[PDB]
Amino acid sequence: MKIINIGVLAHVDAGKTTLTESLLYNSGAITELGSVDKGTTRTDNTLLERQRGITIQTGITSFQWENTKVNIIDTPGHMDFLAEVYRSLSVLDGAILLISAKDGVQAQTRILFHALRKMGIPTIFFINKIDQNGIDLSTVYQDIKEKLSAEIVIKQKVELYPNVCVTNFTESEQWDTVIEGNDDLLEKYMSGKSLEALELEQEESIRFQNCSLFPLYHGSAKSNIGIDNLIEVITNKFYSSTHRGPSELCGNVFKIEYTKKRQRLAYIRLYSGVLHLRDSVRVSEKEKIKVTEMYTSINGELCKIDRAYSGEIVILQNEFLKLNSVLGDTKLLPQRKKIENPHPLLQTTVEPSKPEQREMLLDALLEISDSDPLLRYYVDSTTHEIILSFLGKVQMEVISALLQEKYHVEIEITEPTVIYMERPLKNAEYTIHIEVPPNPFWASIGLSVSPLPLGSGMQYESSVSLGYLNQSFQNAVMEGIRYGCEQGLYGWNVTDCKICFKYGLYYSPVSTPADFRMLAPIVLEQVLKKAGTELLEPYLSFKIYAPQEYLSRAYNDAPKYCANIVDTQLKNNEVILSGEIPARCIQEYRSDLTFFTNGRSVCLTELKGYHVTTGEPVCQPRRPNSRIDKVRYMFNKIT
Amino acid sequence: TEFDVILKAAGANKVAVIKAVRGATGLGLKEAKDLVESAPAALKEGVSKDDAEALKKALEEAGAEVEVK
Amino acid sequence: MKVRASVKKLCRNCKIVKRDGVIRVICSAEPKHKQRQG
Amino acid sequence: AKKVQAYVKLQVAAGMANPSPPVGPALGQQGVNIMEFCKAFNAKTDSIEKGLPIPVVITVYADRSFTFVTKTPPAAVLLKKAAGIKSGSGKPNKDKVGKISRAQLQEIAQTKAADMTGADIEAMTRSIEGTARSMGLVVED
Amino acid sequence: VTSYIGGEGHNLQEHSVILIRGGRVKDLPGVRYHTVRGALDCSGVKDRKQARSKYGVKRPKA
RNA sequence: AGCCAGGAUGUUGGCUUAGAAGCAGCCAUCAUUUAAAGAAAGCGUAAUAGCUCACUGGUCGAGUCGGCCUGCGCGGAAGA
Repeated sequence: MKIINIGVLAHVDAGKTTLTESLLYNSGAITELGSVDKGTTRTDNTLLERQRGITIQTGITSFQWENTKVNIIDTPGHMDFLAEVYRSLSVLDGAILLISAKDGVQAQTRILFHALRKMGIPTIFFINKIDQNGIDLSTVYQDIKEKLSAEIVIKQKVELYPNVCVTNFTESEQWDTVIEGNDDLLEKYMSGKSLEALELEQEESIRFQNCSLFPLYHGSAKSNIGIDNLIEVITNKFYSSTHRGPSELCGNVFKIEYTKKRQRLAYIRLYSGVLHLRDSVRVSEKEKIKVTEMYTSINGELCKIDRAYSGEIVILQNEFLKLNSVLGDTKLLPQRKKIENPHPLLQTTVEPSKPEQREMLLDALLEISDSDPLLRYYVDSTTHEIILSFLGKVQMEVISALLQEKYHVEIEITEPTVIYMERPLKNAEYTIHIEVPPNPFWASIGLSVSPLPLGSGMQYESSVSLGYLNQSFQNAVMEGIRYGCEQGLYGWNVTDCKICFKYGLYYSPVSTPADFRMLAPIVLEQVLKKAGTELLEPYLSFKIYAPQEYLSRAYNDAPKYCANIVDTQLKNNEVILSGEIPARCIQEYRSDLTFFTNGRSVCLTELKGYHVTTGEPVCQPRRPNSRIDKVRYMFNKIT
Repeated sequence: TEFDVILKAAGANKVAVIKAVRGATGLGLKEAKDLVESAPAALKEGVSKDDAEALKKALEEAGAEVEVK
Repeated sequence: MKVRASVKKLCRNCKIVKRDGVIRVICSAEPKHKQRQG
Repeated sequence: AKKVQAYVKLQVAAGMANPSPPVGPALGQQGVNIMEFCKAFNAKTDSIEKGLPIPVVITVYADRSFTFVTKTPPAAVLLKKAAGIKSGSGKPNKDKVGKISRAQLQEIAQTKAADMTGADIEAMTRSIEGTARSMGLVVED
Repeated sequence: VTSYIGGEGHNLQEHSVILIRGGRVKDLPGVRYHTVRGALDCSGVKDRKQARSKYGVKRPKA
């Protein structure tokens, strides 16, 4: 009834989406341009994508061949913000990796491929760009075997020349190990004697349902050879859609996009049943939501539809639609999820241009939140500086170009807050005095801050005896000490404090908890003036995994980084090491591993150990503090 | 420590045999098939006794005729 | 390449020649040590 | 007898099982497991003593583990429990840090002869004792 | 305008769209408005019990 | 002068225990096995490893190397 979804894992800029376009041409017309070199339609959709020379996000395009539906999406294999492509895995059961002719499959492709192995769903190899010099007619496929780590075998063979053989093979005698894995095919193999290719084709279909091995493929789309029959393999080999219509209807959103004329479009697949046009439907928010409009995204043009077929995917407008929201409720599926294995891929500052336009720019950032799920930001800074969770080099170019296109704002930042923490240098006596020699309030105390071990945090004790400490008086001194911990003389946050209160003279008639509480901060700044201070910085551990052959070169990175050498161990061909470097220089470390590994590099880290010390000059980030009474008295204390 | 394991007859367990074969070597299902079908066929040459006896016992478990020389 | 007025041997594998009258210091090892004039 | 492949004479006190600040990445720098220097490192160490830095051959193969024949601790560290002072040089001829005698050091020298290579003991004697001389130590002959 | 942020503590910062009702404060001259706590980007006061129709707090789920 | 050879166990040595492991800096600058080998001139290491020279065999078979003094020359040497 319906048609199975098809992926497009063009890892390392495979260009597989162009293969999707040529496939869109072969499935045509009867009325279509047939596409063209570069961009070019091919469901490029948004501006800045085809102009950029690569899609900024995965698309969609209706198609038909062999009397059946054939949805497909591409490419998202670029960079870099590939997590949306991982989101695409929920959007379809099928797959079609575009293998490079350059040293077998791209190393970036291996991550999406292993992730596909995590997906639990079927996929097939494709020998893209067969019409080119240096093609691995018998070499690159071997790289595909050594890298695939499975049991994939070619369904056809070809070499050229102008040759474009496809169905002529394949794997006589030696082929059929996948059948050997099956007890039935193993039994027929036990029987001996030659047999029809279809007879092993049944067991090949059985293992194919399990995705035990990727189907063979060959030929470049540019040569117009094998680009058609492989699509036929995609049509026949593809798993049947789970058509039913039994109800009740259910499903979930896969992705959503903010078209400029949209203004929004929430794509969703019909996991079961069907939704009648202009009819009410269940939502994850536990509120009614009528389907006012929906239509299939045909590659030549968008088109409206009265109702969605079961197993079909289609965009739909809505007043609201949270990502992965239930359309039932509810669908039940189990799969692993990840986002480039990072909480944040090196966050960078993004202060808006202009005094007022930046405030709208934050709304533009909210619009960015509306787009790809794999992004986050918040104004953690007191200055309300932005800190995007987005990571990667080209992806920043995508968000920036998007800022320059759909919006009218831009910013340039990367350093972000140092997150420095000042600590006391040494213990020293101090006192605000007594009575009013003096300044208000009359309350005063003899604070005695002392040095503490790193990472100990703030500490204090009620050395003062009752009732001079007061059952509800000394606590104001503690909260006031915390108020003085809010910023040091350098403006850095207080750390490793050991404020042992001692003296606490006061007069009853004029004494107030607020007065002593005001007095505390003066004692804190006073002790801080005598302590001498000492800068403290984060030094989170940074585990890393790189190939052993480059492992020596990575050692060269050690000298170039503030991070100390640490224990590490081998893991097969892979190598690993436990680093430990300051967060201030840690951001460039990803670029370093990215450069030294030739993109084969990988790493992870987490913040730890506030103690560290740093140089030079003990620079500090202003500033504290304002919007509170008594600060003028503190300014008076300085002179 | 240089024992040769030859395969004389797969017996009434060509299945298990084929497994032992490819398992001891790693040749393509086909290659393995042909090998056995081309009996007698040398399984291994100049291998550790322990290994030789390991496969040998495996063949016996399946019920095949092996040769140790 | 350097074209200094003085052209002493830098590395060990430096060798002095006098091609076309102009003195040169060719180094089979390091290409940076190649120099003319002098 | 195969030549240089991976064997390296480096580890601290033999009583320190499975080190990471001392050796660590240095012993597990190659494919050999970090565990290999604790379960097997004390299989020979327990027979004599602990806390003594004693070098051992680490000829790594492709066969996971490796073949080895443990040797003999350096004369330097031997001159702490057998010298009195745990220190040494810094000030060789600038000041006499310590002293032993040929009657004791020649006495200890032939013990290490299983590793030492000489035509006669006397030679190893003046050798190791001279090693003692480098530490600022002067032999009470 | 310049509305007074009531309750104890707030999530408001820099921008953040809120909601404004009438009502002076009679202590801060120039301030003639209040913020509707719990409405829009302005969350309700944390851990309130009594008079939670104001401050926007929902009935204790526990 | 060229030519396959050789150019060692502790030296992870004490040192500020983060390393200095012939070679950042220290001082010492061992002595053996020996045709010879500095506990090392340079290179290469987080530090090792590693690659060289000192030195000495043999192959080889006649003059050759480094200063001093001076003579005459070359470079340094681009203008309307």
